[PDB]
Amino acid sequence: GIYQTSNFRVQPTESIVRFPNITNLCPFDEVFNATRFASVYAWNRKRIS
Amino acid sequence: QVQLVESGGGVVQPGRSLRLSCAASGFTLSSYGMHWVRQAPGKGLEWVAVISYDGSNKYYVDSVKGRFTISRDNSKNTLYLQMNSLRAEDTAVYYCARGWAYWELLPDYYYGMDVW
Repeated sequence: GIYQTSNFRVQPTESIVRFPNITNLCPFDEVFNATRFASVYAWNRKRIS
Repeated sequence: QVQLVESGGGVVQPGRSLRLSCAASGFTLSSYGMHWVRQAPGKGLEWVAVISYDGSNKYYVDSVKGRFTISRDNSKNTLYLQMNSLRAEDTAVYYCARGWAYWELLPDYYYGMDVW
């Protein structure tokens, strides 16, 4: 006669991830490589967003 | 070139009012502080008033409190001193000075008046 035993499936080989590009960086060099610094008392308070 | 023009000088009846004008060329007043210094013949220089780069606060000397006013205009790059209720001891030569900038961050009670 005819009978059914089970199923068969192909497995994926690798994985890939994508994202909308990386051009939009936070300005960080101007803080680390700054022309001048702040004093021991008082300090500049910068906001990054 | 950094050049400052002091105009409006004159001799007026005591107790009257007059407005002194200063012209700044080569830079912008909005980023710097100004000093007004008077010097009488036969005497030493006498500090009068200052204006900060941001215009948040104003300081005068005790001899000029409540009688003169200082003002600035960023649009035309012009500096105005309002002299009111003049007294005979005010005979001096007034100089308009330029102080350091917020461009160069320095501690409080700022240091200024390097060229005028």
